[PDB]
Amino acid sequence: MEKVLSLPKPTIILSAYQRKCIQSILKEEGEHIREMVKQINDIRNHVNF
Amino acid sequence: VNDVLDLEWDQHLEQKKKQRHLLVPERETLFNTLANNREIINQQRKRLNHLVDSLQQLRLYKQTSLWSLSSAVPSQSSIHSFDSDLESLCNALLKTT
Amino acid sequence: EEIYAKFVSQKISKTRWRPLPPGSLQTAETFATGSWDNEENYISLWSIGDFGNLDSDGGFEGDHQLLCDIRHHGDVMDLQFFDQERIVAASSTGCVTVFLHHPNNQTLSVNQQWTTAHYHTGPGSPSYSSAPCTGVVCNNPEIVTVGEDGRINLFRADHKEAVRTIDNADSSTLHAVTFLRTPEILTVNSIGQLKIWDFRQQGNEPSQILSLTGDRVPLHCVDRHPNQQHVVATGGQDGMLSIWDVRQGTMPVSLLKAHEAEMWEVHFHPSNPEHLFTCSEDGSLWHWDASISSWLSTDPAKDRIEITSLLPSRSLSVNTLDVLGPCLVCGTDAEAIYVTRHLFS
Amino acid sequence: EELDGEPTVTLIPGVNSKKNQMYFDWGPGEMLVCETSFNKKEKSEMVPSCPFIYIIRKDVDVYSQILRKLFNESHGIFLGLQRIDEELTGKSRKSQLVRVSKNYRSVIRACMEEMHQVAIAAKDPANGRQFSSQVSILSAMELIWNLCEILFIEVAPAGPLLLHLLDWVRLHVCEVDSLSADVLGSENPSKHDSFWNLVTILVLQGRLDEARQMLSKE
Amino acid sequence: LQQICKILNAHMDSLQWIDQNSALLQRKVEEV
Repeated sequence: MEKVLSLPKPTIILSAYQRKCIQSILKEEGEHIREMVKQINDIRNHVNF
Repeated sequence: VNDVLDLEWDQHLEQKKKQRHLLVPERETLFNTLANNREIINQQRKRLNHLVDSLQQLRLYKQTSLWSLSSAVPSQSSIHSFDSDLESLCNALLKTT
Repeated sequence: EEIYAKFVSQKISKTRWRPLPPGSLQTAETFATGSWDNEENYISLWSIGDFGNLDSDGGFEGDHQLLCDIRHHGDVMDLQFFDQERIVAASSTGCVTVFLHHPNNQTLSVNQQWTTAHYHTGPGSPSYSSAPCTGVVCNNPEIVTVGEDGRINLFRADHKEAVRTIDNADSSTLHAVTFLRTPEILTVNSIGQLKIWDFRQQGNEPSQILSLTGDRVPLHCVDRHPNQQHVVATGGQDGMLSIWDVRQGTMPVSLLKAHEAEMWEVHFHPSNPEHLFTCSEDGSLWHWDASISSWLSTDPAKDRIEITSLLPSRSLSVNTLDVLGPCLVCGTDAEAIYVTRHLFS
Repeated sequence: EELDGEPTVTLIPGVNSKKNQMYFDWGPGEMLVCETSFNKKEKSEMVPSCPFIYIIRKDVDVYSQILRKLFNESHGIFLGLQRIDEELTGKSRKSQLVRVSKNYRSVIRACMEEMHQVAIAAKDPANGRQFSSQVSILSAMELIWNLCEILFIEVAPAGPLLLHLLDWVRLHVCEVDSLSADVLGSENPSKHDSFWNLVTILVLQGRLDEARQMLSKE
Repeated sequence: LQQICKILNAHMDSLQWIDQNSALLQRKVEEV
């Protein structure tokens, strides 16, 4: 593996709008996950056994 | 350890094969993982709503009211999609009428 | 399927396909064009864009790529490939030029030139005047050309001078020329005639003449069926299409209305020759299918010829076409080219 | 009233107007000019100047070699316009004329950014400024056309008129996305000195979920 | 991209925790 490291790789510059896209989606999906955790804890608080 | 080292080396032989016929996989693993995560989110959300339906049918859970979110997307910059945004806006305006 | 139009910002007088290697399985990948009526006319080599892919970053690479060009002198009146690297062009200067492609460099160059192939004469001095060279046909090593001077020339791609000239083969313009048999050509003129010439004969006179009956319809274009050296198609100043058997009297065998205007080229399909194509000053391009050969029926209300307009509206004039395998190209006065890769789908 | 400025002043090289008269004639796109001087040597060793003829081609900018694209691609759209039926109803025809407008805009744009690359490729800064000047003229044309399209061709109603006018500004005031790339490309975007300028400019363009995402880096 | 991967992983953990509790509540509703 070591003998192969001596030509460059091209830096994958995500555009400053494509970085925004992925950050916005990780926010939508991160907030949906919070709502599912909230909803499961609220049912667990309401259905005590 | 030997089976992980054979697996890493079959994957090194595969990357060193793949390199000899050109560009772009690294963009798609990211988006195909986001597509999978969002589907798993929709799946658990539908399962949890069916559990709430069952608990409401059983009179074990009564409820008030809650709400839920929406998406967005950004644009290309570099010079060739004007007619696609203008057709997306014209089809939008035609569906306002 | 769809026909891929491209603007090029020069009027296209002529287009031709690059001849495929004998026994290849490729489609027509490369074509040549010639231009007219500009402040600068050119000859250009093009590759058909590959409409099958997107790369990761979303660009439309499917455009017809310019490989290389060269500037011309006068207008490109007619154009033909001589082999896979050489092209011959006529000129409105009366010049005839052979060019060479350089695949390792992507350039064109001159190969040989006849700057005085066509010229008008006047009384008593070699102060020659330019006469437009109107048509060119090749039979490697051999080359024939016609013009407004009514001259026929026979040239060669190894010789600097004419091998033979025939001055005043007509008192009017000669428009186009084709080889019936290797020493034996046919030409068309401003009168509405087909004149046949044998380079073996030691006079300058035509071996045979054919015409329409009495009314003068100038004949602008001519082709001769790939498997039938006696079957000829010509196109008129009126927009008529005339099919001839040059062995049977003085007249066409079949006379068809093809256009509402001057018909600028006619071609039989080089492998499928019961198919034919025509273009015109009415802005239309037509395909004709007819599958005795159907082109020699005297009753086109019994034997079927089915007739399809390839262009979805009338452009400015369609000066030219060429067809090779499933591929077709045409060129126009709308400073634009049209291409399909598929004509049978 | 109209034409109340100075009349457009062409400068001719070599020609010495400072006392010398002129003769001229009109061809189809070119006017000839010739000067009344001939330099019959008062004893100086120098070459005597012959008279010179000048071929003066019309200012209507047709001879910028890129704009030949603009004229042919727009003539294809003009024959795409004179072939529209008048009985095409005020929804089909209006949508088709909004397409004709957007086709013409696409040709202005496709000549402008070709000419922008030619201005970057200009191996003399004089030539790069000549192309940059014609890029600014094509930008002013697509700015005015994008407004005239919204007001007269699509005729935006109250409400949608503000959406139309926001992306009208945005498709020409492209400064913001260029600044967005440099701020976002930095190691700490909320500590590029222009970060707060960009946060404000995104709010001035109404791009509020983009401004919210920049505010998230603070 | 290493920050994006850290966020994706933190979501996959929280979704494995969601699946294990969504299943536990589902057994506790099949039980009753």
